[PDB]
Amino acid sequence: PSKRVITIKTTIKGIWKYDYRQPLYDLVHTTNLLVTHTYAFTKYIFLKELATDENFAFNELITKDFFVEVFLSLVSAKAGNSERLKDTTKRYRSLIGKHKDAYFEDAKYTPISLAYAQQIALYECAKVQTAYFNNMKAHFGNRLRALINKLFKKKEKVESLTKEMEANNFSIKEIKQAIRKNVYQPCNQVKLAITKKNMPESGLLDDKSVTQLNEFFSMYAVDYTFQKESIFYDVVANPEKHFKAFYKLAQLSEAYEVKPFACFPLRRTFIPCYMTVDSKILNYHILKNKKVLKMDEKFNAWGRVVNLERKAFKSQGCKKTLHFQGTLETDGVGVSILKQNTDTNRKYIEKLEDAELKQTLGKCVLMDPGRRDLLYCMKETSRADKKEIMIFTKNDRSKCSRHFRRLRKLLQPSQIREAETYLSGFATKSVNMEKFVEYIQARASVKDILYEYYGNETAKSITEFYPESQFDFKVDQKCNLYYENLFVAKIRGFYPQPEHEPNDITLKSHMYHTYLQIMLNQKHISERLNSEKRRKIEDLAKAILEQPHESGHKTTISSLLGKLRLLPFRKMKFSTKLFSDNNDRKLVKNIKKKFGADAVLVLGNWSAPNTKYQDPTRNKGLRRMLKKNGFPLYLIDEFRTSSFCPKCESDLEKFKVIPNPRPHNQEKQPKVLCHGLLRCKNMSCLEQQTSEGNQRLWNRDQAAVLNFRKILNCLRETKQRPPLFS
Amino acid sequence: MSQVYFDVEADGQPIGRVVFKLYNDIVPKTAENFRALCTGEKGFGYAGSPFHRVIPDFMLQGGDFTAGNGTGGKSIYGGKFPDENFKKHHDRPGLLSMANAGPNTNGSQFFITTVPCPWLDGKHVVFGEVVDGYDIVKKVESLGSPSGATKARIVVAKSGEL
DNA sequence: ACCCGGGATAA
DNA sequence: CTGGATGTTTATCCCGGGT
RNA sequence: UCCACCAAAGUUAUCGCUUUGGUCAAUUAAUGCAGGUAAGCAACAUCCAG
Ligand SMILES: [Zn+2]
Repeated sequence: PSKRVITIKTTIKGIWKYDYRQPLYDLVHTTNLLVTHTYAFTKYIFLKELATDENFAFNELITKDFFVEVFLSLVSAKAGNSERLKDTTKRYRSLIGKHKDAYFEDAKYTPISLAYAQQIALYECAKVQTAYFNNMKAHFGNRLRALINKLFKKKEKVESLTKEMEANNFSIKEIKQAIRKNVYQPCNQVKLAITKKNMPESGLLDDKSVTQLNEFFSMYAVDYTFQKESIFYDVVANPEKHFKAFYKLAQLSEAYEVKPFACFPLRRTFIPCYMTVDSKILNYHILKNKKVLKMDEKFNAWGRVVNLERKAFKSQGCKKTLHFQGTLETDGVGVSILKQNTDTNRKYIEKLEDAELKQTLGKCVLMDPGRRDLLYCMKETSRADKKEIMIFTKNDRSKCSRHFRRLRKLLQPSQIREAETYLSGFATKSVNMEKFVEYIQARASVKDILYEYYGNETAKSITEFYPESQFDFKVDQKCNLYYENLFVAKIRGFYPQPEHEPNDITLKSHMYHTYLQIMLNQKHISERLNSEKRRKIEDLAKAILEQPHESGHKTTISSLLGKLRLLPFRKMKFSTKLFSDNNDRKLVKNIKKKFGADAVLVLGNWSAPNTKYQDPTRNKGLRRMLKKNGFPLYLIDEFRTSSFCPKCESDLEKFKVIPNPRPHNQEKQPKVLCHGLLRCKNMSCLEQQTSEGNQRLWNRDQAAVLNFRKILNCLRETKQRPPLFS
Repeated sequence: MSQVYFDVEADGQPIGRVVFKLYNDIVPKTAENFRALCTGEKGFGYAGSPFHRVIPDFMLQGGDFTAGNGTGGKSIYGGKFPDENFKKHHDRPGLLSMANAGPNTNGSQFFITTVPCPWLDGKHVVFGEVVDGYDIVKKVESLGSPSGATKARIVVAKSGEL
């Protein structure tokens, strides 16, 4: 039978026993650093070997075994039998030791004692190898083509030829043909020649380009030939023999001032990341057990730390054939429970057939994907006096994500932002030895503080990031009690009040005590305060009751409570996923209710490319989600669909001038032409009112959906696309 | 007009009883919700709800039987119910009215007025008045503070209807 | 003498 | 913030140390 | 370097338009939906690219 894997998300606090929480937190704090050092150390070794001897075997070292040795080199342990080591293992360890001493001083890192780290190394390094393969497979050919274009000087030749023909006043017809004959076609021939490892015709490239090409080819073996006479296909099929060439390609790109790209994957994020927790890892690192854990006791050991009676852990899927195999991932806050059913032993609407298109009558919904508006849905039965229109805006989905980002950028301590700015000045993606070493030193200079700030959720916090700061409570219109940013609770009985602002200011201090009592009783607030601070806060609260007029007590309380101001970044990350899932289900509910349960969706062919000044949009993942929910979805061409008036097929134009919709660009530009509004030029389109003359006004999305309906009706009647929209 | 009686205990010592009379005919939903909470036949009620906000010479407040800090409370109709009308006004001392956090935010909390409150008209729904035990109301009021925090801990031990 | 951590390799 | 590629473990053997 | 949603008027199917009536969980919470409690379902991590 086939195999599939499903994952269920949850939280540590909900399934993890309190007694075993602290061991897990330390384990993540250790694994995260080791993995990060493994990435940096591995790159450091390669740049040391490649920058000193071009005869290095970098191509042969891309294997899980080498990464495991690198990961273990950072762990101090009692060495076992030495004669049982394989020759490959000895060579890898010797190579690692060749630079181990230098790297530690460069990175200012000390070995960490972590017994039973074999499994952790295997999983983390397996991911490392996967990242290395995927990174090159995705961008090897893409970057090679860019380098070839730069070597051919396509931009320079096009500019020179275009300007030369401008002096001769040649038309676009001649210019676009001369450029094609003299630039594009020769470039294609050069690419074809390079694709087979053979040099291009002499004279097409300058001496420097030819020398660089020879240097690039020297990376490969002289007698080696690309499979199927295609370098691009060979790399995908056999990437094992192109890593060194990929590095040389990156070096050439940097030499030509091209934007640096990360050839060697690196973990730059300081927030802890998810790590696998195998049964053995749980047995040794978490449970602190000191003996072998057999498979039969695997479930018993797991049940000692987590509750297996929860629905999340129990069987799932059709026929309850999916079982939890004692494997999961966690980053200290979130948990991913994996389930598998196997043992651990190792169509466009135009091209639809008659049997389908003719049976969709009365159930087609037209969707126009916009930029600011994610979707503009209109039902085919809509009329002017019957508006079956639905708008799904970008604000609805990005409400939570934008809110978290705003909170993070406001609560960032001055020291943290300065450290981030200083660290960001170094180009990590660069392959230069000097620059990479400088980045390592810069990162290591503030690695401790950054980890402490971002690890405030679980790691002990000893440094206070908000000194000389006074905090006070406040209440909004909805009677929500906010402590600077902390949400305490909603005071449902806050409106009843006497005349505002009594002359006795000291009464405000007494109100602070009431707010403190409303705050210290909150579950999420009490759990974040240690016993000693809570006792001191209570003592200060008692003093405030006896001596409200003294502001020193409030200042001390604010200083003690400054810990709570640290944001739980991991929880925000988990909440972002929940909000996205809720919005996706929210969208499904709206589609089913607003239009119908068995509605058929028609979507445009626009791919929504990512562009500057335009944040991402849902174009590709949306189709997968809609098809997963079971909504019949079909694609329709958008060619000139919004360029004509639905009422009379006349051309449309933009006429209103509006202040720059993007507020940050208002300073740069007062007004810009309207985006989503159009009017019909033809004067006969509208039953115009008297004395002024007028024309029908349309929305860009509204016109598009109306034209989509016209195409749908024409296809249903004759199955031929209208000539106007073809 | 249904009558409501409360037993008030301060610092563990009973201090008296207060009797309220509700304008059920004028404010049906609020009176019904108040009656249900006082009876306690639904497994919950004012039993144990303290007076968390008492301002001397101004007002008494209470009815938080879930948190006892002015943030909790619910209603038989759910989390909140819409308002009904303002046929009654805070024109006399001792009037019993609902404490809320805005339109349609009424819950279980209530407040008792000790002086005329013309400014509160059109904001809070008045649905009752004190008919007996006004001396106990003054006694409870004397224990309040300008900030609303009571000098002593006052809790309604029992509630009922008559 | 006789057994316990801890590492290492392997399918 | 969105899109794309690849995973998602458990036995068996040997020794310095301890007793 | 900014922005929750429903609907009415300007209005003609009228804009990152103006005025209105209404909606609410705010959150640094919770694994989510779902059915009125039990039932049934729900792919996660790493890296890279913009
Ligand atoms: Zn027209």
